[PDB]
Amino acid sequence: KQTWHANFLVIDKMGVLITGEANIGKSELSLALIDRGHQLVCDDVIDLKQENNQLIGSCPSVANGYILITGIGIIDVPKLFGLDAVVNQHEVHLSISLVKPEKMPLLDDPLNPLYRTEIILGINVPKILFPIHPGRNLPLLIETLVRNHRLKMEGYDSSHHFHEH
Amino acid sequence: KQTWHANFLVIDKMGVLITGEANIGKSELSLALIDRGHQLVCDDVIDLKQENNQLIGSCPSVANGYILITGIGIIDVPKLFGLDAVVNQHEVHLSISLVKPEKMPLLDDPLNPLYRTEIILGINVPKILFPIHPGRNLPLLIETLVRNHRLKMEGYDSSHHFHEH
Amino acid sequence: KQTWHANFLVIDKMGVLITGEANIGKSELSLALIDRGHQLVCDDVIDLKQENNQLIGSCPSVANGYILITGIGIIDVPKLFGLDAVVNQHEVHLSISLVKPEKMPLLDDPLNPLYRTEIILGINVPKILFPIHPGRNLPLLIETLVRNHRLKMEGYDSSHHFHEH
Repeated sequence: KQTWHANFLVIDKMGVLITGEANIGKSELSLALIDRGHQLVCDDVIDLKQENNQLIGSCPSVANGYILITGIGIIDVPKLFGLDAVVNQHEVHLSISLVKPEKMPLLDDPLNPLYRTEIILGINVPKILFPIHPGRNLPLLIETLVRNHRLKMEGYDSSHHFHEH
Repeated sequence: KQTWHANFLVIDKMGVLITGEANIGKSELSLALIDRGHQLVCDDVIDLKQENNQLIGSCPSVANGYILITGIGIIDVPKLFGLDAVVNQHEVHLSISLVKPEKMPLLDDPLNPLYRTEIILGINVPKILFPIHPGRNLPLLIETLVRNHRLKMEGYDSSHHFHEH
Repeated sequence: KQTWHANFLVIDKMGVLITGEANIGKSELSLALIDRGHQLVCDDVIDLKQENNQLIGSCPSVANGYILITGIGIIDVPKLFGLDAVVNQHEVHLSISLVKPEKMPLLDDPLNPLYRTEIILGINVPKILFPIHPGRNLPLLIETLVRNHRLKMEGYDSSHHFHEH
C-alpha cells in the first residue's frame, strides 16, 4: 500500500497536500493553519488509497494528532487545539508545492496561480507552485490560495452543469 | 485629473496610503490588514480629488475590489471577506512609506516615528518612514502605527480646542 | 536590589522572561503576544525579588505599561489593548532565550525543546534555547512553547503527587 511524503490538512473543505524543501517552515505552516481554524490530517507522511472514485488520504496511527516543530518538539494538537482540530481521513483535492522564488518557473498568466497536475495513484490532482517569501503571512496566503481554488473548481462544476442545453 | 501610485486602505477610520519599492509585500500587507478587519479602497493606483477642503481618494471602476498577489493571482476581496471589506472612497489622512532598514535615514527621536510631510495636490499629508523587517508581524505594526497616529492627531485637535482661553 | 535585562510577559498563567541579541524583534514579539490576549509585565528591564519562596518580577514605575518598537516609537499598551493587557507583577516560571539558528547548540532529543537552567537569585528557572527563523509566526511558536511547558510542569507535579504510595 501507498505512502506519500507531504503534510495533509483540511482547509475550507479541501484536502490539501503541502510539499517543499527541508527546513522552510512547513510544519510551522501547519500549526498556523490549525490556529486559523483549519484541520490536521497528518504531518510528514500520508497513507493513500482509492475508494469510490476518491483519492482518500489517511494518517497512520501512533503519529496521528502529532506535529514536530524544531524548537518546540512534539505538539499534541488535539490537547492544545481541541478534538475537532484533527481528522482521521479526507479526500485529496489540491497539492501545493512551496517553491523558493529564485527556483520558480516563468509565469504565463500572473493574474492566476501557476497551475500544474500531479498524478497520485493515477488520479489528476491540481497542483500549484507557490513562491515562498519570508514574513508575508504565508498562512493567510495559503488559506486564500485554497479558498480561491475551491471557488474555481465550483466554477467549472457550474459550467459543466450549465451544459444541460 | 490626478492619479497616485500607492495602495489605499481605511485603517481605524484613517485613510492610509502605502508606498514602497517593488516586491516587498505591499499587496500581501493589504490582504493581512483586510484580515484584521480593515478595509480596501484601492490597490496600485488611486484617483485623487479635492471636495470641501478634503483630499478624497477613490478607486477607478473595473479594478475596484480586486487585489493582485503573486502566487495567488487576482483576489475578489468582497467575495472572500464580505461587502463591508471594501469602500469606494475615503479622505486621505496618512501616508506610510515602507523603507528598507539600510536605506532608512537617521532617527532624531527614537521614542516617536520618523515623521515627514507629503504635498498631495497642495495639501499637507503627514508621512511616516517605516523600516521593514521580514517577519515581525508587519500588519500588526502598521495597524499600531496608524492607531497611534490617530491618537496623536486627536491630541493636537484637543490642544487647539484647549486654546479657548 | 536586583534588576534583570529581559522582557517579562504573562503567557498562559506563566511568567515568561524573553532574552536575545539586539534588533531581532523582541519588542515586536511582546506586542504580537499582547495581541493574542497575553499580558505585559515589563519591557527591557525587570525588578526581581524573593517573597514566600517565589521569584517575583515587577516593572519599575514610569516605564510601566510602555513598549518601544523602532518605527512606531512608544506604545501605551493599556490605552491600545485595555487595562487587563498589563500586570504590575507575576512569578517567574520560564526563561526563553531566542537564538540565531547558526549559533544554536546540537540537539540531544529533537522531539523536545533544548532545556537548560538559569540561576536567578539562587532559584532554578527552566530555560529554553529557541531558534529564531524570520516569518514562521514566532508569536504562535512562543505561545505554543509556553503552553507545552505548563503541561510539562503539571506533568511533573502529577508524578510527584502520584508518589503518595
